[PDB]
Amino acid sequence: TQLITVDEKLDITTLTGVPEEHIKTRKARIFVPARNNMQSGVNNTKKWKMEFDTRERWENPLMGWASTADPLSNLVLTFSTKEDAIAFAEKNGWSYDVEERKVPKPKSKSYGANFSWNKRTRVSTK
Amino acid sequence: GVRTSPTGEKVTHTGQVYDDEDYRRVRFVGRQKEVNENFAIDLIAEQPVSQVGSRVISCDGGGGALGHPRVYINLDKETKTGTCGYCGLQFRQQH
Amino acid sequence: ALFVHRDTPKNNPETPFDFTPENYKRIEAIVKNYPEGHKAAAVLPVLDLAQRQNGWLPISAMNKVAEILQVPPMRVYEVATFYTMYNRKP
Amino acid sequence: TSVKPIFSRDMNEAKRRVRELYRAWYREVPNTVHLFQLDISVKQGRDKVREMFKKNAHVTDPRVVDLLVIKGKMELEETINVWKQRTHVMRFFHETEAPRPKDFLSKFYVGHDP
Amino acid sequence: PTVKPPTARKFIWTNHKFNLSGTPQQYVPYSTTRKKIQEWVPPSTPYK
Amino acid sequence: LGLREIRIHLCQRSPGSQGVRDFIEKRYVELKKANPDLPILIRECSDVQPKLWARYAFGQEKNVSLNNFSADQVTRALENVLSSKA
Amino acid sequence: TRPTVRPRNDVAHKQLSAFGEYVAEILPKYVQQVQVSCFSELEICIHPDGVIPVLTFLRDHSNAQFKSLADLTAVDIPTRQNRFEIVYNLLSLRFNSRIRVKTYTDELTPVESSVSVYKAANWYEREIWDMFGVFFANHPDLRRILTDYGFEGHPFRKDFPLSGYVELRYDDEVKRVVAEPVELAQEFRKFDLNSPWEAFPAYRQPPE
Amino acid sequence: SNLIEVFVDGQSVMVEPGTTVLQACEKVGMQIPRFCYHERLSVAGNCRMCLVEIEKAPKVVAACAMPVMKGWNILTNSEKTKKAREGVMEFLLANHPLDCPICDQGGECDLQDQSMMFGSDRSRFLEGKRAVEDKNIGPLVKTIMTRCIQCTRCIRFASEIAGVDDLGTTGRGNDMQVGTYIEKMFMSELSGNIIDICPVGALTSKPYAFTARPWETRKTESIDVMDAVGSNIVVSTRTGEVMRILPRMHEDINEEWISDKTRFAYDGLKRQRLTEPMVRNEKGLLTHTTWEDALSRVAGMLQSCQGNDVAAIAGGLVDAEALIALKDLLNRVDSDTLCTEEVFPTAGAGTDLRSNYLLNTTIAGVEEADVVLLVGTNPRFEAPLFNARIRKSWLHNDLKVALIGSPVDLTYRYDHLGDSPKILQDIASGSHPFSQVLQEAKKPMVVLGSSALQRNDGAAILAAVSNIAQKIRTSSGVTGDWKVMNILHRIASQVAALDLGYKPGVEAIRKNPPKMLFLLGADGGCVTRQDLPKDCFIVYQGHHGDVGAPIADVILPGAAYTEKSATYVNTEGRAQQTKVAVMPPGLAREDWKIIRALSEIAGMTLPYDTLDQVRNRLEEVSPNLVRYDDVEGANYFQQASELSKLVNQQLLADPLVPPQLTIKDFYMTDSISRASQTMAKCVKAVTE
Ligand code: SF4
Ligand code: SF4
Ligand code: FES
Ligand SMILES: [K+]
Ligand SMILES: [Zn+2]
Repeated sequence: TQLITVDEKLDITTLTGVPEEHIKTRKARIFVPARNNMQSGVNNTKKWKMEFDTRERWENPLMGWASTADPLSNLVLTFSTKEDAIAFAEKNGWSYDVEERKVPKPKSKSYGANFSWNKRTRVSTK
Repeated sequence: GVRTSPTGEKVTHTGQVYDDEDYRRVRFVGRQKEVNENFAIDLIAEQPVSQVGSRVISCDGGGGALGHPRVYINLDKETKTGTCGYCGLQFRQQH
Repeated sequence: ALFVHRDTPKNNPETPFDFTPENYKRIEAIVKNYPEGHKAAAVLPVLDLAQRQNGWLPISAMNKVAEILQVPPMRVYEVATFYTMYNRKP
Repeated sequence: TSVKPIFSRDMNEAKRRVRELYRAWYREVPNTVHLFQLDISVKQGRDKVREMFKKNAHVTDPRVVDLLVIKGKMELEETINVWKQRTHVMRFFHETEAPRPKDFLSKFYVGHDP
Repeated sequence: PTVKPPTARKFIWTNHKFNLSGTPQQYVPYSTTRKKIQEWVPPSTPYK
Repeated sequence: LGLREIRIHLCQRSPGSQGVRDFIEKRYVELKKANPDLPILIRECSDVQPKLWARYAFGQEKNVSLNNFSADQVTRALENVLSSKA
Repeated sequence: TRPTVRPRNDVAHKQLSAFGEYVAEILPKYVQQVQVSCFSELEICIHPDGVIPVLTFLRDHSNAQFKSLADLTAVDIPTRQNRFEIVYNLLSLRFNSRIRVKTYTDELTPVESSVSVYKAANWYEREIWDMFGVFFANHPDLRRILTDYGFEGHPFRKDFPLSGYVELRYDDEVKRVVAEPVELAQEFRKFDLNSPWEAFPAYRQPPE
Repeated sequence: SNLIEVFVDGQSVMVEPGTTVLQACEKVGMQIPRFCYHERLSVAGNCRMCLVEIEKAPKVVAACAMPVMKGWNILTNSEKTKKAREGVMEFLLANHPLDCPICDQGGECDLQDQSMMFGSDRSRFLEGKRAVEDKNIGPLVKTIMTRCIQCTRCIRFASEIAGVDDLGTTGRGNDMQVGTYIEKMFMSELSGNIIDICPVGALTSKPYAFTARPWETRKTESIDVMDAVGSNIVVSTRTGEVMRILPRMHEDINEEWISDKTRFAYDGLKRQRLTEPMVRNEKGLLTHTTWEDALSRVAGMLQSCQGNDVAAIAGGLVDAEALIALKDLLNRVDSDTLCTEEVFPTAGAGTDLRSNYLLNTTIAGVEEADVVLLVGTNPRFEAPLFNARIRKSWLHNDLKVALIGSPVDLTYRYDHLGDSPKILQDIASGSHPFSQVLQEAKKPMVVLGSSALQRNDGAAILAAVSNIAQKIRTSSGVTGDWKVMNILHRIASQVAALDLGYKPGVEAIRKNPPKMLFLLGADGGCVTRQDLPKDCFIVYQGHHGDVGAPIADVILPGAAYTEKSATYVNTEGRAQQTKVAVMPPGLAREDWKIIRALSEIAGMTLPYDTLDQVRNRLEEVSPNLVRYDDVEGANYFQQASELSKLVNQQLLADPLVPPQLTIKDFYMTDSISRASQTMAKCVKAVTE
């Protein structure tokens, strides 16, 4: 036979060594990251990301540095699809919320519309 | 151009001084608060405005490659001098 | 040789400029050369008319041309700085 | 849904391996308290062993409990052979860690953590 | 520097100091920035 | 002590909410005229099962499933809610 | 393209492509992909049931003789359902060549240990147990090799954080080094460095 | 279909006729480099960075402007495409100043990035550069015009989206300068988006200036609460401190823009902040105290209340979690008196049906309308991106807009029908000429401002506007899927408070005044201690000490919108959630956490412990508050119209005047904007 049948839900939380506070109180966010509106490039909107809820950052008394007690504060995971990210979050016992991919809708562009005879879409300058 | 708070603590060129009721002054007790007393905002105000006969001037901060990236400053405003964004030296068109 | 305006006491938006009535009849004749809905097409002659009455263009001729043609004043400033005949200095 | 096993074909062989690992830890706790010269009792160390076994008691996947038995055997091998020091044995007893706020109200008082 | 002297600057220390660690003149670190969040100060007058 | 608000959750499109929709299209106006100072919050949503929430005095809420009811069954459940006031 | 561009080696590319065809047709039971990179390195991507038959082939076949195990490696790629990519780097001293054998596993499927092929693997896959959590079946002494003795978790997994979950200090009350949950006086500052402009059009993935 | 076949690098793709070369390459996932093209601006075609080879054509074409012909093979990576890109990048960098270390655009600069990606690695320019005089266009946009690459995104934005026509190009040739030509101050409500679309550091944020740098910023995706539009934003933080607020692209809300209040009011979020619980001492002064003492002193008074003895006013910035928190808490005391500051008329259906207080069409449905009637609103300042969507429909769909109210500037031309409300009775009777315009319209849209409902005849105004909408929809050529009746809200907390069942307006408190009053962020000054009895126990819960905090007995320091994961519902009914960007300062806590802790101190503990359990309660009260980025359609306009015909409320003779006539009244509306030094500089800049 050399193969067994496991119908149970895949759960590896007891094997990952993560303490329980950072399993059951964290909210993973699964999302395609929004485009930086400072830039027109879209190559950072191609993949899915999993981040976690931001915890407390406080002031270091000595230097004023940003101290944290969150181990997952810098953990950003990359996924090719939404379903891979959902399967990875469910596998690790992380409660998650998923935002859908926001694509820009197709625009109707016409350079001749800048110089219409009777429409408001005439440019007053160029 | 250093000054002193009413607690006796020196104010840095940033403007940092601890409050009177701030406990973190205890780190200077028996020790010193290291401040630099050469405030760069006061020293660049001591430099005279360079009168040039051009409309656009270039500044690299002196020393050529030992200065900053060479930038070009327009001098069309006669109300305001033209200040270098790197070194703070300021220029005026003499006409 | 500059393409910004600074308000001087002899060139400001309160400098007195107004067309003569015969120049208003000439402006009406200019505006009637263009289709209805394209009165902005009379920016270049009328502004030049403001240069033929005054000799040059303070920024009240530009504002008056913008006012009587119902175009924004920036769209008259663009024309007055684009074309090399419009004397923006006396 | 047809996966390759590690050691156990089902959950009964898996519970057998869990049970033998618990027997081995139960036998080892007095020797561990003696040779590491721990300040705990044998009853307290056996309660910690029972706590660590009951922490994983919800698992129904045979491969996951096979890996839990494998990791428990590794911890036991590091304990029987003196590879752990006293500090590694006492890390199961979080003694210097202050008790966390449990209810809603004390977690509200101390900070922002849910 | 007797032969080739260093370039004079108004900001270079005229008095060199040695390692001052272990003395009352030693460096003590501190945050050089100001307070980020301004708190609301309640009014000093009563509310009746 | 008495009823404080009524909440009716329903779908816009599901057939199980259909009788509930048939309650609001026909019988809600005279219901609101009969109970002018009672908030009867109709909340439509995308895929919810029909539901009748009755909040009473001191925060007590009863919960009645309105799934696959006719308009007469919604009327009878809602008038049981109005006449109970428990 | 002479001075600044790396020169392409077409002879080694053709030879490694022919040998990849050779391996793929001798062992079609396990070989899934064969690829040769543009800098002429051969990768044989296999099914994990053929760890022992492929590696014993490359070690013992007269046209392969990959006697040296240079390195054994896992790579964590969490978007794959078999997230761990087990990488064997082999050296043939006879034919002066290198080959890469790649396979895959998830957290729960054991990979067969290759200590019976290369004894060099004994620590490497042991490291793969310590760093990634991949269990190797029929390993002689499989245990941790690099982490601390009571260490929980597998650090080179990409969902394991950079600083861990615990940190050590000496506590003078208990006269002992103790483990506590990690607090950093300065948080590691995450830098978002990726440009939003495409760098390499040759590697463009086809869209949805 | 009439799709034509074109080729991008040999790959076939079927495109609509009129598709540009750039869009055809976008359909196969290739982004052509650009500087002047922007997909929400008109096509300029003057940076020439998008020049691409079409094969069997001996001339590169401008891909942003050139429509594809059938059978073109677009060569995005060919040799002369790359040479065209390198030459154009060389000309862009010839006169560009060496300012990257002192420029705020560095790291998020399009010119830097596609100089790295598509330009050469070195310079051949052996001359002196031009240097351009800087302009002064206001306290928001720092202007360093030597960095300008003359892409005219400035001018197209200010002309087409902002509707301003004050930016332009003066001069000619290399001396061509983008500016205003005069000392003129570009202060729109949307003036900060030219910082976004400027590809270079020529237009930067003056408040954000020099402080941070994009690679070290953490990006938290969140929601605006400065109005009821619900603009999606990025709060960019750095080391636990909010650095700036950028837009997120949401095609149906804020397309990629935000208002200047949204963009720049975040520095009010670090002034005047409530950081510790305060109670009144023996002298009657607010002194700092612990959470135990403050919650005990509130809960001891809450246990002595019952019925109308305790009430609550919700402010403008309150999330739905704290709203249902305080609602459940006061319902444990058997109090239904939970009010909002913004008055919605409860006559007829009231807040029972969702449709009579929503923007039922949508923000996006403005693009489907052909006639818009604005009643009693100034949507330029009440909901600036709703006004931007109206201007986009005006510009591209030839939308007819009419206004009943004071003749405010809306940045487009409308038909001002007059400011008297009796015109609403003339349109509903057909005697008015715009009534026939509404009858012959196919997709009409009637938008009643919620600021017009603040009048004493707000029920009569709502009844007249609903009468117009139901005269149209039941009789004229409206399909039935189309929603005519719309209400534009201006308060971010309002729609979630109406969905949860609050009583809008504070008339329930003026009717019978309580001996205990909660103020969740209530800074509108709607109820002061002259309206309360002799010693009313006022509890202010909020994040700023502005209006309600100096008169309070106990202050409960709460979280702001950047400081909590929090549900807000916009004017169209779309529920959205913020995310935690930073934590609240000091001893301040999340708002429903405070109310739940108070309920546990008072012995009336609410059945939730985590945020998910609050959202389960929130789903129990109305299940659309937890379906995020979903507009749930609300039916039953006929039943609300039949209920509105019961009481004949009379229209007042006072004209419809919105409270915000000019840009002066825009910048300070809530407690965060009033605490903002940037908004104060904006007010001082527009009043001079
Ligand atoms: S705009 Fe871009 S290229 Fe120009 S100085 Fe700024 S960062 Fe550098
Ligand atoms: S300032 Fe910026 S947006 Fe305006 S034309 Fe120049 S480069 Fe373009
Ligand atoms: S992008 Fe087409 S020319 Fe500027
Ligand atoms: K910019
Ligand atoms: Zn300089």
